[PDB]
Order: sequence, then C-alpha cells, then structure tokens
Amino acid sequence: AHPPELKKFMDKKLSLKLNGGRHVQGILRGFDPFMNLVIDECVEMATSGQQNNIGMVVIRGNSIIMLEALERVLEHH
Amino acid sequence: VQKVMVQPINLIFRYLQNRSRIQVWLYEQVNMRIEGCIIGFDEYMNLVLDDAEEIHSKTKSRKQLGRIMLKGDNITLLQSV
Amino acid sequence: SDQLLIRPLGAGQEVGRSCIILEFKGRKIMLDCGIHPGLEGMDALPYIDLIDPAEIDLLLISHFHLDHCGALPWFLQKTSFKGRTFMTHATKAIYRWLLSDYVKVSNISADDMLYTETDLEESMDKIETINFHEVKEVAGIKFWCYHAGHVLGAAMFMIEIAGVKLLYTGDFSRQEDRHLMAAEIPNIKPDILIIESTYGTHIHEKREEREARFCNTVHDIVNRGGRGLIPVFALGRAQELLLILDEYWQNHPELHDIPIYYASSLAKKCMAVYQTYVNAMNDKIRKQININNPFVFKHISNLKSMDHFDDIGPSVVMASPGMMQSGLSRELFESWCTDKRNGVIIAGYCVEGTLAKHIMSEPEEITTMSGQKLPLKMSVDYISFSAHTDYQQTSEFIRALKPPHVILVHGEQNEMARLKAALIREYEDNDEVHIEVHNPRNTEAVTLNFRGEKLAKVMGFLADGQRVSGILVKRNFNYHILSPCDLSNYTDLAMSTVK
Amino acid sequence: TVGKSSKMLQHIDYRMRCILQDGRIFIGTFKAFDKHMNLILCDCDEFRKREEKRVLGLVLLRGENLVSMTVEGPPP
Amino acid sequence: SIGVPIKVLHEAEGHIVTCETNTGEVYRGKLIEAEDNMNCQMSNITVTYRDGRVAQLEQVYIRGSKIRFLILPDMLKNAPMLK
Amino acid sequence: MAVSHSVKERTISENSLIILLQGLQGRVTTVDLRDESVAHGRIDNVDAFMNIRLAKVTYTDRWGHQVKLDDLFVTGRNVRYVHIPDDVNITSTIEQQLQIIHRVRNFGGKGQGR
Amino acid sequence: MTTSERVVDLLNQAALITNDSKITVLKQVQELIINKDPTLLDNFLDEIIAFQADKSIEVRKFVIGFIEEACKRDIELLLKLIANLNMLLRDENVNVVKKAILTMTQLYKVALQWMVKSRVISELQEACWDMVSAMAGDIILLLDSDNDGIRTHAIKFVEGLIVTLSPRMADSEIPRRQEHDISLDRIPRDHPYIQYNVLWEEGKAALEQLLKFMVHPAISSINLTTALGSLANIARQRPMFMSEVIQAYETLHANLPPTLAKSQVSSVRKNLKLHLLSVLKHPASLEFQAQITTLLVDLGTPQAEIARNMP
Amino acid sequence: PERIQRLRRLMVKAPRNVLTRMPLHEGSPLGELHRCIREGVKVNVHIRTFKGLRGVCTGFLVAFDKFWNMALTDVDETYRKPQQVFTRHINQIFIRGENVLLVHLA
Amino acid sequence: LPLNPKPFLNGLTGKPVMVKLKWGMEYKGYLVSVDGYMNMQLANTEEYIDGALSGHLGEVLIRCNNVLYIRGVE
Amino acid sequence: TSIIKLTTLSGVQEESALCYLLQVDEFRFLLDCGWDEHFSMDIIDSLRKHVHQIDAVLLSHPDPLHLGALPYAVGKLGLNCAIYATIPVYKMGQMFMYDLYQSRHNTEDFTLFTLDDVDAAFDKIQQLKFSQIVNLKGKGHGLSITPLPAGHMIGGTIWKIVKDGEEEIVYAVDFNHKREIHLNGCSLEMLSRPSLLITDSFNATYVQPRRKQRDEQLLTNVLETLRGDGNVLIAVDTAGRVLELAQLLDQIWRTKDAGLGVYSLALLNNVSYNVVEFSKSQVEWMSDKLMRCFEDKRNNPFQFRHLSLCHGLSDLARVPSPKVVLASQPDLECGFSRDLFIQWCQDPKNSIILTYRTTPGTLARFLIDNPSEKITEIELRKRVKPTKCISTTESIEIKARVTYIDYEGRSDGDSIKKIINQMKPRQLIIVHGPPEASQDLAECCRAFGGKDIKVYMPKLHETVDATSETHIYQVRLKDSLVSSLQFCKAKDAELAWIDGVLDMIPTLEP
RNA sequence: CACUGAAUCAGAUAAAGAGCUGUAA
RNA sequence: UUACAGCUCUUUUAGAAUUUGUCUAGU
Ligand SMILES: [Zn+2]
Ligand SMILES: [Zn+2]
Repeated sequence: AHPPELKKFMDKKLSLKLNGGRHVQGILRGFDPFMNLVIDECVEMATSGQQNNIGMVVIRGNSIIMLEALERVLEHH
Repeated sequence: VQKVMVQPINLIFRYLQNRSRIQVWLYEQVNMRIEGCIIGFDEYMNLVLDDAEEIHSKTKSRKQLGRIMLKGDNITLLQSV
Repeated sequence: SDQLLIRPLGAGQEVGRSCIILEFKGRKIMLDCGIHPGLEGMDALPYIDLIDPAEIDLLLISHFHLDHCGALPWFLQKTSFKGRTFMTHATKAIYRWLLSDYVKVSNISADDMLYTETDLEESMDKIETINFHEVKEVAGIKFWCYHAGHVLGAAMFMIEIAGVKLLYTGDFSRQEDRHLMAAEIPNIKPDILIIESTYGTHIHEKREEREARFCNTVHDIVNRGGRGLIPVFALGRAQELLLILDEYWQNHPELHDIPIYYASSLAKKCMAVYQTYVNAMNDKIRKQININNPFVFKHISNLKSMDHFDDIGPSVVMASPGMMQSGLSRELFESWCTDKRNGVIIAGYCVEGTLAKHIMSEPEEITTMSGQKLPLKMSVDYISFSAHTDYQQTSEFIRALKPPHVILVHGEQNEMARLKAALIREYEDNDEVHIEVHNPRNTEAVTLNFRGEKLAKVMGFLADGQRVSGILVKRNFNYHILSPCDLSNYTDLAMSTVK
Repeated sequence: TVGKSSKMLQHIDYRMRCILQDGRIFIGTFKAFDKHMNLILCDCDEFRKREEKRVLGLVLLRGENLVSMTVEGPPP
Repeated sequence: SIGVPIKVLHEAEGHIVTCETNTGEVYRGKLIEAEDNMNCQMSNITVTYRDGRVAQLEQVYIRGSKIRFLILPDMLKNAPMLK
Repeated sequence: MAVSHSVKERTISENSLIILLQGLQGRVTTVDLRDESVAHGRIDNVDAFMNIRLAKVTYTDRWGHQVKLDDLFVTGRNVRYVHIPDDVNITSTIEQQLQIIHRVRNFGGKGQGR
Repeated sequence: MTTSERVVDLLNQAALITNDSKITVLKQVQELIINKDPTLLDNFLDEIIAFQADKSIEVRKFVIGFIEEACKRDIELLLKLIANLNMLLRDENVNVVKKAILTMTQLYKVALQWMVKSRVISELQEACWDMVSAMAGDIILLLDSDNDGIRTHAIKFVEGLIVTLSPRMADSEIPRRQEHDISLDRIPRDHPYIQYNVLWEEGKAALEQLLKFMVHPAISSINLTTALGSLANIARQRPMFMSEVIQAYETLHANLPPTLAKSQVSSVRKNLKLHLLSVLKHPASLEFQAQITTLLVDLGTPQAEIARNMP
Repeated sequence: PERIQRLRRLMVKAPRNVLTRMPLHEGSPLGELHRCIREGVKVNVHIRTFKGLRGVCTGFLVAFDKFWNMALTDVDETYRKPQQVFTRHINQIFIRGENVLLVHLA
Repeated sequence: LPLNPKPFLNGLTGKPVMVKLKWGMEYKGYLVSVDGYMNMQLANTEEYIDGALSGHLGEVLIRCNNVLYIRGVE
Repeated sequence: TSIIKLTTLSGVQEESALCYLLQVDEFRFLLDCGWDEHFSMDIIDSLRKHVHQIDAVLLSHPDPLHLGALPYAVGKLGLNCAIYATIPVYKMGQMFMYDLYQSRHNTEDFTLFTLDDVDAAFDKIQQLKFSQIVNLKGKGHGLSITPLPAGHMIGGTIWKIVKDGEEEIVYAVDFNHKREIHLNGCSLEMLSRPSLLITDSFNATYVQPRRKQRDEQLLTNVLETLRGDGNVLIAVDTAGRVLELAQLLDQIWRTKDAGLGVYSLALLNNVSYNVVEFSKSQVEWMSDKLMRCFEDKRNNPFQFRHLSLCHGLSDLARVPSPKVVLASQPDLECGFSRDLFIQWCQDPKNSIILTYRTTPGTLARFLIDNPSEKITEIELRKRVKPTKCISTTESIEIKARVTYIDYEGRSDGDSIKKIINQMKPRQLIIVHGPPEASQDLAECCRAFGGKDIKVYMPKLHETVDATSETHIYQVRLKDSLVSSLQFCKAKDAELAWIDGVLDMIPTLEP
C-alpha cells in the first residue's frame, strides 16, 4: 500500500470536491497513506455559493472524489 | 523553507489536548452535522465526543445528545468551531 | 593390535543409512552416519547396536545428504557418544537446515520421531569443522578431506592410523560441473579404498549432450507459450540447473521478458551457503567472484508460493520435492497437466511408487491429491543429471590409486555385485597390480592384516653397533627412545624422586 | 478480487459481456486481468439504458465496478 | 509485482484519456502520472457533469477508488503486454 | 471433489462459510445478486472470494428480463443469497470439504503412492 | 545539509511510513535533536509527541523512551511532557504501560530533585508535581493489575519510591550509580509547595502495599523473585526498614504459595538464599542474626557459608 | 522387530477450521449468536438494501462465520422491492454477512 | 485525561445505550457486550424509527458497518 | 645436524619491513619478503644476489610489509619458484597491491611495479589452508610446510618447517593470541618444543590496554566528533585490519539504542567493493563466534547494512555531511587517507583516528608521537592536461583532533613473552623491532628460560649459524615390545624402560 | 537407479514464551 | 548472577472497519 504522491500539492491552494456535492478550498499541510488531508485556511463553498471560513480541518480520505489545483503544480514525464 | 507536514493524526490529537469544540461533517449525509468536544479518538478515527448535538441544516434544530461515540466510517471533515 | 576391521553398519549391499566402523589398533572411527530414507521410525537407523557409542573416537561425515548425515542428532545427543565429530564447513551450514526440513516432514508422518529441532540445534555445538586438505589429529589419527564433488561440501576422508592409509569416498563425482569440481585423485596412495558403488556398470550421457538436450527442452516449452515445471530436489541438483538457465538467458536477448523461478523454502535458506562458500566451488566460479556472485541471480527469483505469481504467459518454475509426492511441485503439476503447451522436465531421479515415476510411462489420466482425475496432456521429458560416477569414471578413479583392498559400499545388491564382477575381470589379466575387491553386507566385517615395523628415534644424549639403554616414550603411535636425563629437554615431564 | 480457483484465463482474448454496477454493459475483447479484476477490454461497447450504444475502444475497468461476466462469443 | 492492467496504465502516462468517477462526472484530459492504486494525476481537463455541462480545468488529481472506468487511448491497444 | 491449488485461497475457505457453497459445486442453485438480479444455474468452482462461476443459467436482469445464457460469472461482492438445495444437510457437506482439504494438506509421503 | 532541514525531512519521511519500520527513521530524529543539536529540541517537541497517538505499539513506546531522554537532557520540558506521559501510562496496551513504568522510575527521582532545586516555584510547576505524584500513586495501584508484566515493573518502581521517600543514615549502603539521586534527607522542610510530612507517610504507605502483595496466595513466580530482590534493595539502602524486611522474609518462608510447581519453588528457595547472604554483610543486620541465621539453616545452607560473610 | 528395542537401550496442533471457530467468540456478539445454533432459537435477520432496509428472513440458524455470513434453514423472507410486500419461502438459504443489518432474536 | 473509544464501550456495557444507525433507525437497550470491530449486542431492545417507537424487538445484534453513533442514555 | 642459517635481508632495528632467507641444507626458504612504506631500495639490492639461490618463498600476513616486494621480485627480478601462501593471503594480499599501485597512481607517476606484475606474482602462488602439510618435492625432500593461524590479519599465518625428523623451524611474526571479532587467536600449542623460533619484538616492551577499554575510547572519539557536526577520518589497512574495524563499527552502528544510522559510514579504498566481497567469501577463515552466527542464522557477517562503500572522492561526496570514513592506507602517505587528511585537518570540529603504527619515516608516525601543528608536508596532485602530476608543499596547521587508538592486532609484551616462555624453543632469534625492545625480550628468554636457549639478535645483513647438534638416527624396534609397558604422551600412565642391542636402519634385539 | 517438501492467507497483528550475540553494572 | 538493543525460532490469537479480501446508491 503505497502512499499518495501529494508532495507536489504541499502548501498549494487546493479546491477539493467531496461527496454529496460539498466543495471546499484551502491550502494543504499534510496527508497520510489513507489520503486523509489537512487543509489550512479552508473555505466552505456551499451549494448557494456562500463562502464560509472553517479554519483548518481534517478531511477523511475515504470521501475525496477529486482535488484540482488552483496553483501551478509540478509534473513528471 | 520546507515546513514539517501536519499529519491528520496530529491535528485530531491537537483537538484532544485543547478541549476544543469540533463540528463533524458526515459521509453522504449533508443535512446533519454532529458538533461535539473530543474526549478520545481511535486507530480508525472513532471519535468520542462530549455535549454533542445534531445540527440539521434545514430544521435548524439542535438535538442534544451527550457523551456519544461517533464511528470513523461516517466522518468526511472535522471543522473546528 | 594387528587386524583392521571394516564393519559396514549401513550401506552394505544397499543404498542408504550409511555407516562404517573402522577398528584398527584400539581406535574406532565411525564413517558417515545417516538414516535410511525408505524406512520408518527406528528401523531407518544403521545397526548402531552392533557397537557401543561410548568408545567411538572419530565421526567423519562426508556430506549433507540424509543417507549420510541423517542419523546424527540421534547419535550425538540421544546416545552415550562422547567423541569428536567432523564435517566440512559447507556441509554443516546445510546440515542445520536440511535436517530442520527433515523433522518438519517427519512431523506430519507417524509420531515415533527420532529427534526434534531443539535436539538438532544443540547438536550444532558438538560438531567441529575440518576444512579441505588440512590434517587434523584426534587420538593419534591424522585425517584430511579432499574435494569429493557431487554436492557443495562433500569430502573424501583420507585416514592414517599408524601408517595404514584409508580413503572413504562417500558419494563422489568426477565430471567437472558448473559449480563443482571433479573428485580429487590424491597424491598419497591409500592402502584401503572404501568406494561407492551406486551405478556399477551403467553409463552416462555426455555432459555437453545433456545440457544441450536440457536447454532445448526448456526453450521449446516457452516457445509454444507453455509453462515449464522442473521437479527437482531442493539441494542436490537444483543449484546446478539454475546456473545453466541463467547463463542460457544471458546468451539470448529475446527470452528476457518471460521469467525463471525456483520454488522452495529450503533452497531459499540454503542459497546463502552457495553464495558464501565459494572456496568449495571449482576454479570457474571462484575466478568469476571477481565480478559478481553467480548464485546472486540476474534473471531467477524465488517463488514463495504459487499464490504470489500470476500464471500469465510462459514461465519456468522449478519447485520441490523432486519425486512429486506432495507440496508445491505437485500442485504446479496439477494446475498445468491439463494443457498441451505445458511441459514437465524430470531432471532428477525417481523411485517406484512416486508420481514422477508413474508419469514416465505416459498415463492417460493422473490422479489429483484430492482424488480428482485430470487428463495428462503436458509433455514429459526425462533428462538425467546424476552427479555420480559410472563405470568409466569409477574404474578410472581406481586405476589411478591402485588400492590393495577395495571395499564397496552405498549400492544396491544387484548393481554392487555387477561392479565387483567387472573389477575382478579387469585386473585378472595383468600381473603387477593386484586388487582384492570386497562387497560386504550389513554387520559383515572385513578383516585386514597390517603388520608393520615399529620405528623409534634416539635424539638425546643417546644420539651420539653399541648398546642402547634408556626410557622410551610412545606418543600415540610415534615412538621416541630417550635418555633418563632428557625428560626436561624433550618430554614434558622431567623426573621423579622420592625420599 | 479473484483467486486462481476461478480460472479467468479460460476467457482470455474472447468477447466478454461485462455488466457493471450502474447497469452499463461492456462488450469487448478480454485482453488482460489481475488479482483485482482490472479488466483490459479492447474494442468496447457501452450499452446504457431506448438503450444507446457507444464505441469506446480500450477500456480499463476497475474491479470494484464489476457485477457479472459472460461470453459474447469466440475470438474475432 | 503489480498486474498487467496497472502496467498498461503506466504505459499511457502522457496521453489524453477519459476518466469517469463514481459520481457520474466524465474527465477528459491528458494524464501526467498514474499510481499502482490508480491515483491519476491529470492535466488540461474537460469535464462533463452528471446533470450535463461542460467546464474546463487545469490540473486535477483523482482518487483511485473513486474511478469507475478509464478509457485508454486507441493507439495503446498494440502494447507489447496485451499481445 | 476439487479444492484450490493455493494455500492462500484454501485457508480463507477453511476458516469461513465459503467452504459451504464449495461443497455444492455441481448442483443447480439460485444466486440472488446484490442489485436484485437473479441467476439460476449450476455452481462450478466458487473461490475464496465468492466469485461464483455458474454454468448454465436462466439469468434475470434487475428489471425482470430473462436472458438465458450458457456461462455466467458472479462477482463476490454482488451476492446476497445462495439458495442451496434441499438435500444438502449443511453441517455434513462442510465436514466433507474439510475432510478433502485435510487429505490434500497431509497427503501421505514417499514410497507409498503406488 | 542543515540539521533543522534533515530533521524535517526525516519527519516527512516518518509520517508516511505505515508499518512498524518508521521507528528506524524516527530514532534518527531523536539523536539529531537531543544529542547532536539539543537547541532544536524546543522546536520539534510538538511533532515527536504527535506520534504517541499512533496505530502501532512500538511507535508509542518510542515516545515513552523519547520523553525519558528529553527530560534527562532538559528537565524544564517536563512541564509539557508530563501531560503526555499519563495517557501513555493509562494506555490500553500492556507492553506500552510497562515502558511507561520504566520511564516513571527514572523520572521520579529527577522530577523530585528538580522541585527542590527551585527555591521559588510557579503555579504551573505546582500543576506538574501533583500530577507526577498522582501518577506515581497509580503505579502502586498497578500492583493489582491482571498482567504478570505490569506487576513486575511496578515492584521495581515502588523500590525506587521507598528509597526516594525515606531518608539516609550513616550506614545506608547506596551504590555509586545511585549516589547523587535524591533521598528524603536532602529535602527541605521549609519548602513552599511540597511537604515533608506528606512524603514521609507516602514512603511507608507504598511499603505496606508492597508487603501485603507478597503474602497474597496467588502471587506469581517471577513477581515473587523480583519482590524478594526489591525487599533486599530497600534494606541495604535503607536500614530504617530492616525490622520489616526480615519479617516479610520469614512470612514468605513459613508460608510459600502452593500454586507454583516444584521446579520453580526451588528457584524461590535458591534466590532467597542469595539475598539473605547479601544482606548479612550490611552492618545494620548484626542486630538480627537470631532471625537471618535461623532461616538460612532451613534453606539448606551450611555453617561455613554463613560464617564467611560475617563482617 | 527386535532391533528397535536394542536401539532404545542405547539412550543413556489442533484443527482450526470454520466449525471450531463456532464455539468461540463467547465474549462478543457473535458467540451469543452461537446459542441459536445450540438452543435452536428462531433468528430473524434484517437485510440491507443499497441504503436502508430490504427485508426480514426469519429462519432457524445453522453454522455462522466471522463475517456474519450464515446459513439459515427454515426461512420465511418478507421483503420489499423498490410498498408491495412479497413473502417467499426458502427451505435452506445462504446469506452473506455483507448484506445483514442486525440479527434480531425471537 | 483522555478516554479512548475501546474503554468507552467497556465502561458502558450493562447500561442503557441508544444506538443510532446510518439511516435514521435507532435502537435503545442494554448493551451486553462488544468486540474489536464494535458489533453491538443490545438486550431489551425497542426500535425507534423517525424518533418514535415502532416495536419492542427483544435481543438485537447490530453489525459494525451500520452504527452511526452509540449514545449513553438515561 | 641440518645447516639451518638465516640472513636478515631487511626487517630489523625498526626498518619495519620483512624479508628473511632461512636456509635449510642448501634449500633457501626466503621467508616473507616485503617493502616498507616509502619504497627504499635497501632490500632490492639485498635481493639481487639472492634471487637465484631461492626456492619456496613463504609469505605471511597480507600487507605490503610482508608481500610488497613480491610484485617487483617476480616481475623484474625474475624468481621462478613456488610461493606458498594461504587463500586470504592470496586474495587480500592481491587487494593490497591493487591499492598500493592505484593509491600512488592517483598522485604520481608510479612505475616501480605495474599491475601486470601484481597479476604475475599472484598467479604463481599455491593457495594453502591452515594445517595443510605440504611435502616439498625436489632439492628439499624431507621438508614439510604447515601454516598455522596467527590472528593478526585475515588468513595470517605462522609457518612450521619440519625436516625429516623433528627439526622444527617455526616462523611466527606479528602474531595475536587474543580472539578478536573476526579472527580467532593463534594456537602455538600444536607445536610444542621447536628447534628454532623466529619471532618479533615490536611490542616486547609495549603495555597494551584492554580491548574493551579501547573500544570505548574509539566510540567516544567517533560520537563526540559527530555530535559536534564533524567528519572522522580513520587510517586503516585496505584489506587486513579494515575488516576488524568495519565489523567493530557496524555491530555498534546496528546495536546502539540511539539512531546511529544518520551518520553515514564509508570505506575508501580504490578497490573497496572487492574487499567486502571477498571477506564475505572467506567465512571459514574467521572467528568461531563469527562463524557460528552464520551457520545458525543465515546472515553473512560481512553483509554490512550501514557501510556505504566508496571507491573515490567522487563517490564519497554523495553521502550526508557528517561521516566516518576508514581510509585506504594506514600511514598518511598516499591514497585517500592522505587526501582526506589535508582536506579536513584545518577544521577543529573533525577527528583523525590513526589506528596502525607505521614505519618511523612516515607522516603517520609523526602524528602518533611528537604532536606538532604548524608543520610542512608535500602535496601530490594530478591535474587534467591525459593528465599530469603536480608536486607542491604547504603548511597545513593541523588543528583537528588527532588520536592514536591501537587497533593493530598484535600481542603485548606480557603475552608475546609468555608464549615463548610457555613454549620451550631450543633456539630463538629475535628478528624485528627496535634495539630497545629486542634486548628486553632477549634478557627474559635467556633469563627465565633454560641454560640452553641461546637467543639471537642479528643485525642487518647479518647471518646467524643457528644449527644445533642433537644428532638423530632412526632405529626400528625389532623383536619385542611385550615385556615393557609403553607409556603415553599425556601423563605417567605406564613405564617403558627398555634396553637392547643394535645391528648396524638398525634394529633392537634383547 | 542416485535420497524428503510451499508447516492453516497478504513482505510486517496482538499476548505470553525461547535461544544466541553485544553492550551498560 | 540482573536490565536494555540486535537478529533467528515456539504455542495462543488475529488476518470482517477509508484506494479493489464483506456495500450509506443499485439513484
Ligand atoms: Zn550423496
Ligand atoms: Zn549416498
């Protein structure tokens, strides 16, 4: 069970897409081989577009569909 | 400057020392959010909360629960309030 | 005082449970004690009750096969033996794991066990190690072992008791090998040869013709998309087969995609002995250790069990046991016998009553371990890899030494008697060489006379056709005759005076 | 996941009708698998549900999302 | 060792693929790196939502367990492993 | 009968209830799937992960459309019911399969096969 | 590369290792911040102690050994690392609590000596010592624990608790490794916070728990022969309790437990011979040669081995 | 024969199948479900649908598993297809424990 | 001082709990025993669906993957 | 009455080389030829006239002090005779000469011996094993050869010349009685009372500390330098005593509770990979404790999991910045042991641990005694032009912590003197060592020996006619041994007083 | 006709045991 | 004679809790 290669996303501004249509942004500060993320300065983008600063969070990796990059992230070949 | 990473087992354990009220978001259950204070957590992220309450987003009711043990399979986020 | 009694307590007119008592001038040497691999319980021991283990001086174990070292933890621990036992360095490192596998296979059999593994490990401290060609002395017995070939660590123990020089060859081979050397003809000619008689008057296919027929067999199986099963023993010829297939795939770039496996947990634990003891190899490997170890494989990996590898495309898996009683070499067969592309290669040997001997008659339908009947359609090829001597290598070995007395052990009674009949009619025409061949059975002693002049030395004050008077010291058999004055000069104890 | 008792090599390079959990039906040349039922199907079909057909090509199917495999026909 | 389809997915690193998640979104884009547990880093993504829309993204990273199937490029069907 | 050739796959079976429905390989059963589809055929070689490789099925979709097939392979996770036959006696066909594994795990020795 | 960038790289590495092989990486983090550059220990303290909540049991046993090696290097850090040592003592594993009792054995003498070197104390340091003494009294309650190993390490703790909380005399034979450790003679009695009379009765109340533990009928074998050597260490180092140890030796010698077999009854009888022979050399044992020499005859010791060790 | 006694004068685990794991689990909820094997208690198993409840099986219990897999025999299942209750009788069933919701006892 | 979840259930056996399942089903009763996977055996169990009493079931053995939270009720 | 004479060709009065010429009845054993560190020609001209009265060159311990002249004595001086040496002398002594050529070929135009002379001298060599009695065939007929373990380096031998009879001419130089980590000690009890012993007196006055006491001060010097963020240079051999320290260090770098593995062991030879690759092949040549831990646990004891081996300065720079390097040459004269000395002797946070006491004309003898700082020493480079070598001189200001810790495996003067006393050699010579310490060993073997010992202290180019008369003639007992009782070697078991006539080969008649 | 074999599941579960090697008293 | 680390073994028990080995989508 190899860990994720999320070192390219460290201290980058993510825009996470959780399950159930929930969507948060913020800056990654760490992870684990279960892909449980820690998101500093996390902003809750609600369904009505209302943004909510929710501090820094622990997001369980079981419910992370997709995480896009709002900043430039290194790529391999 | 490369900072040491904030692993997720640190920051849950940081709530345990601080006695800080958290607000759990639930896995595939958008309307209800458990809001308690961590007295203990497990290997599999089973949270023992205290003075916990269900926060229905549509009903706006705060059903007082008490000393519960939320399981790890249900957590999708750990907001700190 | 005068006679020499070679009493075969085992492997007399049989293969297995080897044991030879060597009694000459008060010293008893037991040569190469093992169990019989075809018997059960306490019957597999040699006839140890014909002697008492309290007065056996030496114990020279030739190599690590169970018919040559198997009865040893019973003998060193569970009897009244207090002598000194000797192996080579590479025998003892395989002995501890070869026999740890013995008490695991004899654990799922009947519970009248000979010994256990906690009785095996406390036997390792009583075993001393002789290196090759080095002269060790126990109770006045010089003995030094030669390279016997045939396995990694085997030995031909030359034994010299009072000028009578005997050679026990054990199981030896005289063909140059990929990882072994030929059996060494000594520069010292023995007075008594105790030689194996495993084949008698058989013959081998030539080595360049067997390894070509082997490599063409492995290559034709993987060209038709099939799987290659090579059932072989874990330690005898598995390691030599590996050198052939790894070398053969350095010489062929197209075969790099498919893989070669060896599937044994005994060959895993004993592969480090083949990587370490490079000085007991031949000259071909110990000059190739300058670049890289040839037992650190470049295209061959271990297979822990057949759950680990996916059976996608061709592969060559050489598992153990060799005669396919049970285990992983049997379940790889049953998974592969229902396809025409696959092919089994019986590289070792077979015994009547095993699956590897029943397959050679091409049965139409073999029986699974669970009782199911599977149609046998995979190709069967029998390619011998004997690592012993035929008649042209045993008779060449016995022309080079010319022993006055030859004792045949470690051979079945029909193939030992045909070897004695051939050795007698090979030396009944010429007159200057005389060989008296024996084939004694169990318990039947061979009485040989070796009367020799006793020679002493004066070197003290008596050293300068006159009279000789003084005190004489006998060390073990070496005599010295000295002055009464020269006990503080040569002898450790100088004098005795009371008032 | 799949162990060696279910011989998945029986139907290699065949044409396999694979029904997914959502209800879609993949029909393609069964190239390769693993111990997780990751299916390499070649020249695929996608039957949703009256029902529409889509041509996909070389589809890797995650083995969590497999319900039933059946044989459409011989190797074409 | 890893299986053949994971090795086949590593031989598609650097081509435009199609990924559909468990939630119904279809992700069309160049994939930069895929992992042994099918975690696919991708780039220059055209998405197609469950309700049916088109948005265009820059760089994503998809969890491997949240991928329903991957549509590999039709060039790749002549791989040395699929033969 | 037939057991697995994998120690990894026969000891998951020996320690679990799966060894039950490996005891009724060859009998016509009805396998109700997790998505409320019905598969009714002859069980052949169900593994340690309940991947049932049925033989000759009257497979029913979850909308009710019977499409009769000639081979079908059910995923282990997409199972809820295995309608085992009437003349089975559950605790005996478990003890028969545990007897078959016990004679494969030991299986005699040398000089005794023939 | 800088140590404060090598430690960060070894903590990003030890945060992604899943199995029990992270402690090879993680003991390297120990040796770089307490031995090579101890000034970084104040910086990376909050990231090592985060590994005490780990899934593995040897990672949280590393944290117990780390707090032991950081409080003996900087005892000022005990104000933070004592809230993280009781929850490793209240841990649900039993190999983890045995390591937490070993660490409380060394970090009680050092914690008490730190409380008396401070002539003035602070209220946050008041909250530390009553938390050390609360978890020192709970290891006494771990003599009633249902594990053989928890009871064994707790016996070796209360011998480090009796000797610490009972004063020295002129004939107190103390070894050269235990010389500068604190006793109850170098305590201050005019101290502000900690009190002499509280620790006076605390040292003998911990004795009474050790005494009645040994007259228990269901005491184990290796717990007994550790408690026999622990009564011999609180007699040679503290001759104030010489009248009480010999009373507990003869009570055990007249009343052995019948539950342990003869192959380990003779191991109790052998080791009881060794400690009574070793206590005889101590000069405060000459008062009670009517009891020690009486008991050694019943154990099977000749007169020559008794008469050789008389000082 | 006689020679084994001449050599003995020179001398100077349990099976772990599925059925042996049945009487275990005693300090657990699974071992209380072993009393239904012994005492013959009618067991009505709730079966999950994709999200919620599907039906109740109501059968005598034979031979359970770690995974809550179990072989009910005298089954009378009352279930609901996605309100139309359709009860059908099964003379012997195998329910895998992924689908079970809670084991009610009667 | 922290209170981990395995000491939480072991200090709650014999007491009235109210296990809420993942989809609104809720079962109060006397927690008898739990195991390492936290299967919850409940005795004298009555069912609360939608917060209202449905029916006294009896003895109820809830599988691990159904519990949302267990709550000590009084 | 064999004419046993030996001429000290070199290797006496602290010319710390070895080359001896022990004649046994017109059979010239050339015992143990070797160069010193800086290649003097005082042995080469002393071996021009003895390169044709020579046969059976008997080597010893693998190092250039015992086999260094042998690539030059074979490739240039042309001796065609048998060269008897054991297998680790063959495989590690070849490894010294590939790290004596190349360690100077990186710095200077070195053309004394080429690598084609190392191969030529190490192909005409007969690999022996310990206690392998080798009977010579030719102009020396009654002479047998027996190597016995010495314990200094791997496969280090003492020899045992035996003439037909009991003329026993044991050559025991630089031996070691203690059982160290990767070697077991020398026996010297299979030989009992010899006719001649050729021993050294290099440590005859040396009071050696305990091995447990000097493993602590190594570990104290290694740790305190590394905790202060500084490299450690260790000057060892390239195959002989580097196997002791790389086994001493790696069992400490494994089995300490702290995280030692952050500090990056190295092992700089030019041929360093083959050093550990051959030492993990001669496991049957090592200590019994070290051999039993292979035969019971299948771990090769030279399978190092912390020694990051390096072949040059380019491979050395790719390890983390604090490091413990054990250098190529024990003297600081050539190789990377000099190059790493000059790079970090100017930095006070570094340590330099000299482990071997070399010849007195060397830079590493200048640092063991007389510790000075502002000293002048040459610098030998080789720049890119095809290259060209540079010689230049510098003042270096040694301010690293230089410490000599004695890791040469030799016996001290209370055991190099006890073994000769526990033996009873009928003749003794004392053959290398200073004149201060050769007299200290001569005036105890003459004193606490017998009236007939006759020790020698020969000077350089001095022969010693060490042949003593104990005329021996071989009589075979003819008729009876029955009326006697024939007692044994152990104790007074019986009594064997025997009279008799002769018949002059002769016999004995009552 | 030449002499034995994957010990009841994953390259790391948990309690209680063992033996060797080393180093601290 | 005690206590800690390093590797090799023996019974008991786990191998049903987040990326495929026992389901909050099967919309
Ligand atoms: Zn053999
Ligand atoms: Zn044989």
